[PDB]
Amino acid sequence: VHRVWVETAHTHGGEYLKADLGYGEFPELEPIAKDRLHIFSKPMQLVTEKGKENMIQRGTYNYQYRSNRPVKDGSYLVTAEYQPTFRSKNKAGWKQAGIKEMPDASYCEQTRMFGKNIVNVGHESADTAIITKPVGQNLEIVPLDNPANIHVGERFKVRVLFRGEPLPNATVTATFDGFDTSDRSKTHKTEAQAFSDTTDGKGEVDIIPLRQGFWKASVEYKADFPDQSLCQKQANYTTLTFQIG
Amino acid sequence: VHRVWVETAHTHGGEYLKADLGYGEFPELEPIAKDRLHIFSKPMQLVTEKGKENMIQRGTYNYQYRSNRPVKDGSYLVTAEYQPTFRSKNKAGWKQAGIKEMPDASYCEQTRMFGKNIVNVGHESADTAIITKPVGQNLEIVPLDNPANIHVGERFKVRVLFRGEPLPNATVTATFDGFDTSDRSKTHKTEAQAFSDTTDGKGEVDIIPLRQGFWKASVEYKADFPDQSLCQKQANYTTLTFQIG
Repeated sequence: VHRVWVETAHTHGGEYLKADLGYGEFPELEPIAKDRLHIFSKPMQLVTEKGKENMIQRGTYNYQYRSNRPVKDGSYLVTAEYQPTFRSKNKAGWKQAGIKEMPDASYCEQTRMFGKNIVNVGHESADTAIITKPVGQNLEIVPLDNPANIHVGERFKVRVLFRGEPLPNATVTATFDGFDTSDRSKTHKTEAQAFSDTTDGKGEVDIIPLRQGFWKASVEYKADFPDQSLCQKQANYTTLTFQIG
Repeated sequence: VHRVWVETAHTHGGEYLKADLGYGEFPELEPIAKDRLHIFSKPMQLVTEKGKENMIQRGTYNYQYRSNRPVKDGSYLVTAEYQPTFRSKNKAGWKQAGIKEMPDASYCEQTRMFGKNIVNVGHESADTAIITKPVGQNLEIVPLDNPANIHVGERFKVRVLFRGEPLPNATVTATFDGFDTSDRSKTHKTEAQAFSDTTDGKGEVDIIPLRQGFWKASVEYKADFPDQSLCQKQANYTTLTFQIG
């Protein structure tokens, strides 16, 4: 089970911003496989007050991205996208539903994944103007506060958007690096979550971090593909990474 | 959204085991309303070495139960059941945002709920003979260890059974008393969770508690009703309550 998240090395004001593209099992960065490079055909983007700008894939591994010019103190976003892919799917094999699950009617599903990282370059920077504005991700977690102001046990309010509208009753979960230490040699074991809750009518939910560290929140939404004459289903997996304390 | 859980008072060897059927929103115990009495037509049960025995409904409120005899030191189970109720649902057009809508047709759904509490009577009591054996709940969480042996940040392994068989890929969440405290009655939603994961092929999952206190783990499963000539769907909500630290 491969998922997209974003990681940023701690930067000092006036340096190049370094980010990593998060493709696999969090939090272990892995090189993008040869048979998967077409999926990440567009580079990771840095969002500042000037807007969005692309980043340059350079480093010892092909998941490392750098800003072209250094960054001044502030609170910025780093965004990655799994470009839409298409796959065939059947349905069968449930515990006690029924053996004949619409007996092999195959359908098309479009998979899209997104990742957003809140990066505070200045160690004193906790601004909200940039990080609280949506960047247009089909499924998006928009922070309503800066993580630098959230202590352990406090509430970090985020909003879930699907196709530009708030998504109510959406399950958003959260984990951190070091919570679950079990190997990726047990079949496709997606990591345990240290938090889970559903969004309200405004698409908002308070993440309550019980530990400090590098946190990843995530939400997935499966829906009908807009143009049914091309494809039937659409799956979206979105993550938001941030530092607590 | 009323759910079923079980609470037990701290018990020493030689006194009666006092327990509480919680029907509503964890962790607030409430009296079973007049129109809900038929649902809990059977008393809560105490499970010990000699097996399952009925508890006696004594107390100021109708959710309070007492063991028939004073209990000795050990590790026992207290089980409660929301008996099967039938209702009509039609999904005529409802509730939002991702798929088109509406295969308009009314159907029967059976609802059953279960709660189980691991009660360690007497300090140093951390036995596993009784609490690790299934009791026959249609959807059941069976602990594979005694929670007394589990410290904060460690792994408490449980197994999920549906109709006597392990249930893979089932979502088990976990929260504790005091994790989320607000919202008198506005929308009376389901509260935030401090843990969430999915069961493996053996139906097993490790709960990782980050805080001491009174914990509730929850799992739900919706499937087809066995005899389709009488009813179509079955919804099961199951809870396991335990102390950590």
